[PDB]
Formats: sequence, C-alpha cells, structure tokens
Amino acid sequence: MEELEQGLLMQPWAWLQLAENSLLAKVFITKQGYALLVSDLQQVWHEQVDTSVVSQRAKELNKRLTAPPAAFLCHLDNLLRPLLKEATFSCDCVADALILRVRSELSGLPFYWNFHCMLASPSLVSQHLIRPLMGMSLALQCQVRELATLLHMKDLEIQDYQESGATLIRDRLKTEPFEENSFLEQFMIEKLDGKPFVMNLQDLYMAVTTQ
Amino acid sequence: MEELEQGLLMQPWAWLQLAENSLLAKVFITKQGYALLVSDLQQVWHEQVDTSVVSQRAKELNKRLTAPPAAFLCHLDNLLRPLLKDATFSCDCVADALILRVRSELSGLPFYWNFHCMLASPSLVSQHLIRPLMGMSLALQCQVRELATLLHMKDLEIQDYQESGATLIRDRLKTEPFEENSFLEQFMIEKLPEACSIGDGKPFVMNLQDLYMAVTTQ
Amino acid sequence: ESEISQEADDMAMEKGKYVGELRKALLSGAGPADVYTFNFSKESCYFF
Repeated sequence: MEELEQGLLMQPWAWLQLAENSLLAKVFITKQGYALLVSDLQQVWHEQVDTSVVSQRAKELNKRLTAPPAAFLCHLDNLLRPLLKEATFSCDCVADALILRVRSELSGLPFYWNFHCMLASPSLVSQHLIRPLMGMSLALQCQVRELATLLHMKDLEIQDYQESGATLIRDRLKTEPFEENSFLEQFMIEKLDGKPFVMNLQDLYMAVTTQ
Repeated sequence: MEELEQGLLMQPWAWLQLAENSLLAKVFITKQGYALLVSDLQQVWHEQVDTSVVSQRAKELNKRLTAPPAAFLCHLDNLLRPLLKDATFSCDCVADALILRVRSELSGLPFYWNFHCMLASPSLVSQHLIRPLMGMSLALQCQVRELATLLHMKDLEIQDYQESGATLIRDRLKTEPFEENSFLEQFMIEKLPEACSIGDGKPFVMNLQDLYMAVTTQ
Repeated sequence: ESEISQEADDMAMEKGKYVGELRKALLSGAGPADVYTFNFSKESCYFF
C-alpha cells in the first residue's frame, strides 16, 4: 500500500551508463521480492511480481542449471554494485518488435537471452510524481523570492553607500533606481533531449523528495 | 496532429471549479474541440476519443445525444471567460470511478450531460507528456541559478566595496553575506516544518501559472 | 393520468426554477427588450 513504495522512493535513482538514452530506474533488492523498477521515461517496468517470471526465465533457457531464489536475490543485489561509483542493456532502431541484442564476445559462441517486454501503457504518466516536483518548484519559487528580497534590501543598503561611501568606482557600474519593467525584460528576453535533465537534477532531486 | 498539444499546453494553470477536490487540471479552448490534459508522471486519465468511434457510439449506442455537435462547438467557441463570473462542478468522491458529472447548463433548465474518463491516445501522450520535465529543467532551473549567481556578484560587489572603504556603521544593516549552503542547512534544520506551504495552491494561480507558461512556451 | 405521470417523471422538477420560465415564455412576462420567437406553424398545425 505504502511501505514498499515509501522505502523504494528513498532509494536514489540509478542512471544506466549506456550513452544512448536516458534511464531513470530504481533498484532495491534486499527482501520482500525484488524491486527491479526499470523505466525509460516512457514505460516503467512494475516488475514487483512474485517468483513466477524469474522461475520461467531461469527454466525455459536452463533445462540443466538451477539456482535457488536466495541466490537469485543475492545476485540481483550484487548486480548493480560496481556501477554507482556493468549490466548494460542495448536497444535498437527497429519497429515495435523490440528485440534486444547482446553480442558480447565472452566464449566465442554467442550467448542467447530474451528480454521479455509488454505493451507500453499510455495511462502511466499523469498521477503522482509531478506533485513532489510541484513542491520542489514551490520551494524554488520561495528561494527566488527570498533572494530577490535580499537583493532589494542590499540595494537599499547600497543607497546608503553613496553618501558615506564614494569609494573607488570604475564609473561603468553605477546603480540605477530599480525598475520592474527592466528587471522583467532582462529576466525574460535575454536569460531565457533528456540527458541534461537527469545529469542536472539527479543531485537536486534527493534534496526535497523526502520532505 | 501537431496542433492540439501546441494549442493546449498554452492553457494557463487555472484551478477547475470543483466543490471538494483541488486537482491540477487544465484545458484550452480549441476550435477543433477539447482534450483535458493532466501531467503528473504516474497514471493518465485523459479524455480523447476518435471522431469515428464516437460517431458510431452516438448513432447506434447513445440515444441521449439530442443536441448536435455544432451546439457543443458553438458553446465551446463562445466562452471567453476562463473564471466563472460568480454551473458549479460537483463531484462525488465515493468510489474509484471518479465520475465528474459536468452538468451542461447555459441559462435556466440544466441540460443533462455527463463525461467519462476513458483511455487516452498512446502516441501523443507518450511523445509530448514527457517534455515538461526537460522544459522545466533547461529553462527554469537555469534562470533561477543565474538569478542566484547575480545575487552572488551583488554580494561580491558589496564585500569589495566594504574592503575598499565605505565601512558599515549602524547595526541595523549589519548583515553577513549570503551563503547558499548555510541557507539550505538552516532551511532544513529550522524553517523546513514552517515553510511547508501547499494549502489550496495560492501561488499556483498568481506565480506558478505564469512562470510555468514561460517555461512551457518553448 | 399518463400525461400527469410523464410530466412528473420526465422533467423532474422538485423545488426548481420553472415558474419564472413559464411566466416569461408562456405569458410574455419578459420586458419589451428581447423578442421571443414563439412561432406557431400554421401549415403544420404544430406548436413547439
């Protein structure tokens, strides 16, 4: 209801180093199943199901090799350990028959593995996540207003700095009276893919995502 | 096609007049019709139906359509005021099926009409409902940081004015230069519980909406 | 009896605002500023 998602949301997002797309995936596999939350910003794999899919994947390709679910969860936990300082997944530019290809040369004979994927639900991107983003936006607006008020009072104190000041002035930096029209024009006209989003907000997102 | 999203994201973030809930829902008047678009990144409930399918569902599945679609288009077109001049939209949040009964009432006898939140279009939503995150980042999270840097150079000007004369005298203006790290730490430790301001979305209609339109302009 | 029953069960008026509409539409109670197109079809013998 809330325990699993509350615990998983505290876990930081893990961007996969594939250098071809943006991946915003959460991984926390310790107990109560495995939380392999794979999302490509358009379809999140709600892979919170029981051992059914893991068993079918492990048995439909391995008719003579078996590993216990404890070993599976330990390996899942150890999967992404040397990546948060490879387990890379490569997509293709082919039509809706999305077949992932893994052509790594490890023994001479190619290894075959199938990546099961279901239909992408178009009803998955309008419920929750922007509400904490709206909270962060409100916090940013409050910070902007506080900084603007600080600028204003510092400007007022600077107004005190010409009658008791008259220090070394380059004469190219005079402080004109504050005008809202010029402020808005300079904020609007002049100083107005996905990769910059993640590599600019991965650090900032953890700040307010808790409270 | 390439006109509904462009002609719909420009809708100012204006609260719909619901009796109980305070959801963020925007829809812009479009000559080709309307499509209520909501963006929150977890689960979509957006009304968008093909013309053909609603055509058959009106011809041989719905017998209550006693008003031509031209009347609906005329009512949509002749609505310049976004906010109600004083047609209250009531909701009954008793079950999962949020049936927002939009009572179509112009003047006098309330015409009987109701909505239904079916599945949205996959292509358009999947292609254009992920942009707002990057649009917010690239524009707002750069403009705000540049405002902070402008404050930083103003502080630098204050401090090297101070170091080059004009020593501050009175204690009223005796204030330390601003630090982002110290401000964040003091916000987290002291004023975070008291700065939680959500309520009914007071800045949502006065500062968030216009700045968001500035963000969503590109 | 059927007409009274359908009048009661179709328009569904319980403490409504139809008295004023009856007075203005039927008795021309509105002021002489808005014209009401209460045209009776002489050729069709139908009053809508």
